[PDB]
Amino acid sequence: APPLTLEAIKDRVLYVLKLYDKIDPEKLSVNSHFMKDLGLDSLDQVEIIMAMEDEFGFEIPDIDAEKLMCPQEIVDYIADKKDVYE
Amino acid sequence: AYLTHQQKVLRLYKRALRHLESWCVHRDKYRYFACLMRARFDEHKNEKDMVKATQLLRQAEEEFWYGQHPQPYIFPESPGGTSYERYECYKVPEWCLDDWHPSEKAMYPDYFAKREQWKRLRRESWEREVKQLQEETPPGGPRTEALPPARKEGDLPPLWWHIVTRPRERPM
Amino acid sequence: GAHLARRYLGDASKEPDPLRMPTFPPDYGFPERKEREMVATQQEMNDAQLMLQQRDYCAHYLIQLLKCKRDSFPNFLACKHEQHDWDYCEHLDYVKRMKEFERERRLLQRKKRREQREAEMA
Amino acid sequence: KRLFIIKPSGFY
Amino acid sequence: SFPKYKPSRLATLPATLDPAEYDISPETRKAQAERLAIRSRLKREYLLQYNDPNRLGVIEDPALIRWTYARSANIYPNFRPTPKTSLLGALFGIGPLFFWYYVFKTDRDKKEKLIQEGKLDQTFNISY
Amino acid sequence: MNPFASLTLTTLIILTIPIMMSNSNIYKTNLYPNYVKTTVSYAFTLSLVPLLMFMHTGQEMIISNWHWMTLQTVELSLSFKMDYFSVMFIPVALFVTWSIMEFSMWYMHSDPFINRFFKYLVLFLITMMILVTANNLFQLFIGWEGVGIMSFLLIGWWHGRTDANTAALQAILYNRIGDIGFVLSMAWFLTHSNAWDLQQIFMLNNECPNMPLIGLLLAAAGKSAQFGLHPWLPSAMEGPTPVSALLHSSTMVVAGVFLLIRFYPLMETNKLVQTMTLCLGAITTLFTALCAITQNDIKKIVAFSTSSQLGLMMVTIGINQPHLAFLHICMHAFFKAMLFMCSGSIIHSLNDEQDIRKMGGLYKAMPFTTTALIIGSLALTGMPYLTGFYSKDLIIEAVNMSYTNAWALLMTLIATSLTAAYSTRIIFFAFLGKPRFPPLVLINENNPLLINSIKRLLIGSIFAGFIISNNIPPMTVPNTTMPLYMKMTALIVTIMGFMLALELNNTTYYLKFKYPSQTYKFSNMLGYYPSIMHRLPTYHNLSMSQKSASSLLDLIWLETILPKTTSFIQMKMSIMVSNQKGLIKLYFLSFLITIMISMTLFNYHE
Amino acid sequence: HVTKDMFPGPYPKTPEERAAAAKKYNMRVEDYEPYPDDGMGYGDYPKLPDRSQQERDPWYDWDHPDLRLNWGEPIHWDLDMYIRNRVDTSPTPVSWNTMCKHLSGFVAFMLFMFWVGEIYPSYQPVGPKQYPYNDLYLERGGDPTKEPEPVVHYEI
Amino acid sequence: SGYTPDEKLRLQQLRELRRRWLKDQELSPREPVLPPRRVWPMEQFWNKFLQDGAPWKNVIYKTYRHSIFAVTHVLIPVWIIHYYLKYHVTAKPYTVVERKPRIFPGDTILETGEVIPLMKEFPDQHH
Amino acid sequence: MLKIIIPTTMLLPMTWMSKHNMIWINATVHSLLISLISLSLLNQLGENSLNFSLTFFSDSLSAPLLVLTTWLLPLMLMASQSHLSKETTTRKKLYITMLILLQLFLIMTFTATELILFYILFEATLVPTLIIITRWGNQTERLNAGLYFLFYTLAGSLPLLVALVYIQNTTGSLNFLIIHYWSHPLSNSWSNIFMWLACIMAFMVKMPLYGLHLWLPKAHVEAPIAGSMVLAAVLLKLGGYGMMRITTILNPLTNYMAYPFLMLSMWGMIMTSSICLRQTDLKSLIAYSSVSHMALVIVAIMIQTPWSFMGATALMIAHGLTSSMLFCLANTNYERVHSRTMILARGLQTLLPLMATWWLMASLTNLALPPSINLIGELFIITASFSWSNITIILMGMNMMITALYSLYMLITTQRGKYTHHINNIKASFTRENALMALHILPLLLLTLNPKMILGPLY
Repeated sequence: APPLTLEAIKDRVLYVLKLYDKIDPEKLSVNSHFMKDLGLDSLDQVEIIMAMEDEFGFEIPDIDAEKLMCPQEIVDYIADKKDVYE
Repeated sequence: AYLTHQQKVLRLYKRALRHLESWCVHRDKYRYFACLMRARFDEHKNEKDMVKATQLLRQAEEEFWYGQHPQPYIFPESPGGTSYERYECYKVPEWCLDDWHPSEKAMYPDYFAKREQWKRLRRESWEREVKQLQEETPPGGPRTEALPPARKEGDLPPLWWHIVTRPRERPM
Repeated sequence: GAHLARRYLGDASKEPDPLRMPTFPPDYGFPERKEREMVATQQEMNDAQLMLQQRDYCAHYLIQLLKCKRDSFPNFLACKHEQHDWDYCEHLDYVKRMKEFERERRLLQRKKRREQREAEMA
Repeated sequence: KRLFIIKPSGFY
Repeated sequence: SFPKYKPSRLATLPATLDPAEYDISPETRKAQAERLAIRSRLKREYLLQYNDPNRLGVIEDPALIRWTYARSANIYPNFRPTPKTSLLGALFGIGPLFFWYYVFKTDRDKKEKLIQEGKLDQTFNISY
Repeated sequence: MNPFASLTLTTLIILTIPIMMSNSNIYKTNLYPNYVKTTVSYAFTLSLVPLLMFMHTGQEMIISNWHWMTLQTVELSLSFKMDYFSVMFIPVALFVTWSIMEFSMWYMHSDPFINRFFKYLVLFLITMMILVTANNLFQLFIGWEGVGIMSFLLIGWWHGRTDANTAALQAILYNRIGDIGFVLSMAWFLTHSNAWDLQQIFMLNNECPNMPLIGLLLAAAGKSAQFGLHPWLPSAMEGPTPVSALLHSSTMVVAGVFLLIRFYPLMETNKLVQTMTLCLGAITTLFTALCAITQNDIKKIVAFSTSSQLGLMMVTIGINQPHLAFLHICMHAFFKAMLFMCSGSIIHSLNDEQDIRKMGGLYKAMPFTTTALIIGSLALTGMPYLTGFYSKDLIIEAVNMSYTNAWALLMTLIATSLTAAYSTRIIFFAFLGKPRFPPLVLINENNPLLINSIKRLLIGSIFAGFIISNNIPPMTVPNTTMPLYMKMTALIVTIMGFMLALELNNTTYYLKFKYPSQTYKFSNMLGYYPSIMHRLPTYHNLSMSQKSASSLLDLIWLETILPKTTSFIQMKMSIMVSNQKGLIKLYFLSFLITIMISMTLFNYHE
Repeated sequence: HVTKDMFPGPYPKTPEERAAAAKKYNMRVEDYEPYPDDGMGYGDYPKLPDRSQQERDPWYDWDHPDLRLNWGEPIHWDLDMYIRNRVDTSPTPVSWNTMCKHLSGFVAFMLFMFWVGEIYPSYQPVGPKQYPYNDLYLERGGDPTKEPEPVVHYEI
Repeated sequence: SGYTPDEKLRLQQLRELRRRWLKDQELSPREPVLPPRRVWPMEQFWNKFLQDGAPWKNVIYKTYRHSIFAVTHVLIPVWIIHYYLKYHVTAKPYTVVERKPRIFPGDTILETGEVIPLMKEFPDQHH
Repeated sequence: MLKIIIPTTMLLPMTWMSKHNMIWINATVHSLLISLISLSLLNQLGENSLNFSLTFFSDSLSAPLLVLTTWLLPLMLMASQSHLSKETTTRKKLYITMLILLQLFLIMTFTATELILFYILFEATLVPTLIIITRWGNQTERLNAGLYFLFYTLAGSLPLLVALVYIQNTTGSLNFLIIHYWSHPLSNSWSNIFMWLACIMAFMVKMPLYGLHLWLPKAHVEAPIAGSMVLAAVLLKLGGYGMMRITTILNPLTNYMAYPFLMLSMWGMIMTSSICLRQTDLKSLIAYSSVSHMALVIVAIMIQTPWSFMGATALMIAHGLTSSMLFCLANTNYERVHSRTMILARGLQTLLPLMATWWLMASLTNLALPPSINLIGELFIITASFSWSNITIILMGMNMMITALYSLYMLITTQRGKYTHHINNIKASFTRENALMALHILPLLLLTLNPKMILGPLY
């Protein structure tokens, strides 16, 4: 496995979140609160978190899945999951 | 504490769709079935009186319990995965470094130099953090495992060393 | 297959029993039935150290197979007519068993209904 | 790059 | 949702089909407040030594010494001559020895009865 | 006789030299994997020469040099019997290990103990060669346990891997169940036959081998993953992927089968014992293939297929096809392994993933492996003029052209169809379709060692069946006058299963909703056999060891039936002896009674 | 650091001593439930749920994640066969009775169809291989002294 | 609920400490510092041959490495096994026993010159 | 044998007036020298036992045990160095005196000529171990441990004394040579059964036998480590050496009354091995393992076949080297963790590489890999038992399978897995206990090369 650094992970999640047709590219932000900044529902939050599930490969605990709100802290969560520092 | 009503369905909805993609296999087939069950999940989004949603819980949780795949796709790092708990045979606790012959420590001089200050950093931090944690804890002990922050001046987060010095997930 | 049906789903006595037949004297029905003779003597099989199941009548060809083969070294694409005699010998020997199988078959077929004819005429 | 590998002191 | 899975001792009822999952009474959810509290401090004290740099060696695990001491010492002081215990003592006691006594005695008697007049296969056996 | 036997002795010692250098701590641990490559490849190179005279004159002999035990009438010495089976298996085994650990150098390189890793494959290799190059069962027993404990350590390569430890625990456990029959045969041969070496046992004419034959059958059953002794072989897949392309790939599993063909002089005698083999072999062919048919892995399915194959050759042993079985094993060892690292090459390239449901679209993106797996997938089914053709097709005819029970044949055709159906399935999920894999397209196989290791196994998996078949003289009477269809049936029964799977693969594309079919679950818990055997009898046996046994029998009754009762008896009445109040009147009163009853009553004066 | 009160006591009878063992064994009053008093000697040890370590949640911060245990918390008397490597009590998707019925059926049937197949031994419609020289009389191990009973067959 | 004012900077503080920790868990340029390799000048007298870069200069060394492999792992073995069995093992009775080759009636014996008489004409059933 | 006796007793003055720090060095070096001198005892004639003196004789049965004791003595000397550092010099010399006295009684026991002289030193070993177990133990229960070990052996010892002195008045002598040479058939009179019995339970109580074994788990798990090896490695085998001796006259009674002990044993090891699989203390497993391994020996002696006797001898010596290793292995872990709970310190391979090996073949010799002498003794028992009865095979074959089940279990539950992060005192493995394991294991493979020296006089 090549040294997948957070910069690649950070780009992939935001691109997929922009790719997510219900989080439009112009209304997607780095700190995108799905409930408030983006106004999605709980089920879409499941769809969002499990989209990066298959898109990144690793696993998100359920007790951490519902907590994880914003792409910035999505980035930080995967950052502490593997412990990336570059 | 207790799992809230909308929290329990989120957990059941989680692996139910993972069960769906285990069943559908194909991405497009999963996408078609995931959206169909999304509306099915949204069919009675309204619940009003909590007793109705409890009955709606029972049918829903019974659905996703039978909805499991016979051999669901467990990821390699998933609990019970192929790569799960695989490299634990390589991670070794950080205190073992102190149990090194001086030759090995000398032949890794910079690392032990920064390990020493990290060992020093553990000292004052542990001192400050324990006299930080005792009074941050209200009477009756800690009501929950959540642990108070470093909200004082020049202070490190209490109970940090083993979290910070965790064996890195890729020990190699 | 077909004979299996004629015995299991049919009459067992009609079909030959593989572990008991033949049940009639081979010379009976063939006055002066010539003996199936041997080509390779006992010492031929003995000196060649042939295995017992392949020490049948076809073993006379079989020793010829090995001897061209033991002398075809290096090559392995030679040695063609040798088996052509051997498998044909096994082809005809299997026919001989097959003919013996059908011989006993129609041996059982003929006498049973011949005895049935007696059962009918009494 | 190279990280740090941790092992028990095999000198003994 | 189908003909339901019947729980077993070696495969219990899951966290889904269990009635208490959807039968959450006010006191049942209330129960998951103080068991969490004692676990919180229990986790806390473990961290106050596990994360303690001053602490060295091994801390005592009270449950482990409770398990070993109850599995090794406190069985006889709690033991009773209860007729049930004597019953399982009897069938697992002299029972199996009498089981294998009869089996080996019968085997030996049946084996021996043909040696004295030459009815065994022993011709190629001159080692013992 | 100056070459051959001496050359074999040279081959089996040069493989030990890496271990001798390894334990001498003079070897360099860095190039030791490559140093291991040179040893195994050379050991294979000197393994070809012992074939040459066997093709030439067919000489066979037994080497027994250094006398170990005299044991009165039974002398013991290290002894290798080199016959047809042992002589040509060494190059087959040697070639396989050289290629698989050639692949493993590229694959198994992200681990600190790769030096210790490759050493373990070496420690397997001499143990396996001890087993095959054996002349008495004790040496084969040496290799038998050596490989078993070798699997224990290799399966548990990650000592932190909990599942691998359980699999290793099950690995030896089932293997020790097999040795119970080995011990049974061991005792019978030393008692009734009074021999251990292979030659004497066969020629002593033990025409009543009933109990030994069962003991031999039980030994092979445990080693060859028969039903009841199967699940460890799938369990061994938990370890590293090369380890799955190792001992349990096709090497160690066939050791018991090699024992079966070894004792073929006496194996044919009892038709009953001759029967139960092909029965259990037939059930393994159906059951293990059935599990692999509806399944969600790659190594597991081909592991189930291996057990199905492992059930195949000793079915032929059950119908008295010893040499043909051994030919099938070497052909089986060829392509079964060949697809193993090809699956491993996919696993390494696709980020250590095993489930089929994440494969797809790999045909064009995985070119060399795609051809390799495609050939090997139905090479297992063996199209005409191939390793599988001269073995599988002849096997199906041979059992059909023989005297077996009615169901014996039917499982064989079911085996051929069921094996092919998932043999097509794993291609469909892996290469055909669409890449159900993470967006980062890392998929690559440009490693030279990857290509070269498999490359030699293309030429092996395709050429070997033809060359070996003409290089080995026939052992049984050829099947010449044959009623046509039962030979062509073997070829056809392969294709509707391929055809049925083809539309079954197509039905995955179909958007029709699928129901949790009973068969789908049934094949996915491996017929629920590990779900209950690893659960119910183990729980009962372990639980009773504590409530009863340890406590009730030992710690509750034994110390109460002798020590505590006698201690209490002394405890209880020592009080009444010593609780004397001290009254003088009472003391001398006891004197008076003792004085009176001394005579008259007890009449000590009379 | 150790004393009798926190040592395992005798079998608890009075409710106060049930509470006494509750604080010692580190549960609540309602969470204490000793084994049956059948005389087996379990005594004050509580009958903890009949579960295995596999049932334990991996995500929880166990103090011993190697076996999924936590410090200080009570453990099960029969923990040893109920740990991850050994027997497991985790639920199975199939009903235990049904899957056991499936096993007890299939293995019973499997023997059954072969049993009737043994009663129906299939064979090719061919004669026997009557071997030469009295079906290899001497070669198979016949007595050299006495002459055989010639198994000599004519041709068909 | 994201996080809490407690959790937010708590995770931030431990992350930066863990971040700097992982920086310290790297390998500095002077790491590792190794001791001298005690080795006679003999192998360097032929391993600078391979570094010259010529097509001969490095393949022959690999062929030389194969050659030194043969002598010290294959060639000196074949001597001491051969010395072992043809003077010590064959010196004992029945230590090595070779099966009688399949002598052909029709072939000849090398030592005695006796050609074993062959059988008469085969059936010659040419298909 | 005074060429071994005289230097052995000369170890006492030398160890009692050496320097306050040289007691360990001096005792270790000259005890090893005694072992080298004792190695010359391996020489045996065809069947004549080496009759050095009137009161001392040896054969192919006594010498392998003799070398085992002498070779063992430095092993507890190095093992005890760890936990005997915190002691005064005078008490330390007292400890060495007990070990040397234990050795001296052992050599006289094996080399004894008549049974009564054998009996005196046989039992005399109870005293040095009683002090070792009780005085230098670790836990409160050791007081109950000593009484359990003492009375159990003594309860069976006294009947043998009455029978032995009864032999002298009837036969006229108790010398082993005369007894075997003047051997006479023993009648089945009801007195003769007890006559047979009184000469048996003395040997089988310390074997130990199923039922009469409870002192074994109550002593070996609880004695000091140095006393633990000598108890398991040799002291249990004292019954074996006696039983081959006493069986020379107690015939043909063994045909009948072997049964009540045979299946008592035959159900025994399977039962005991089941307990080993389900232990909670480390040393409890090996102790329960020792009786399980000792159980097949009981069948070997009692069945009275030459093959079983060879198997009895080989398993006897092999088990001693093994059981000493595992007890030493448990001591190494117990010292650092200050407990013996099995799952307390699971997963230590990542921190203990060489130990994990020392676990590996020590357990494998407990699994008895081929061709280790453990199987050579074990397999010979199987063939002898099978010749006696075919149905035997299932039982001990199942036992050595459940023997296999646990014998990896502590390997999984001590080395395999993940370390305990709160534990931080597992230091670098000291060469002392490390080299201790080397001296344990190499003689095992060395004897594997030439086992012909340890099958006893029946080889």
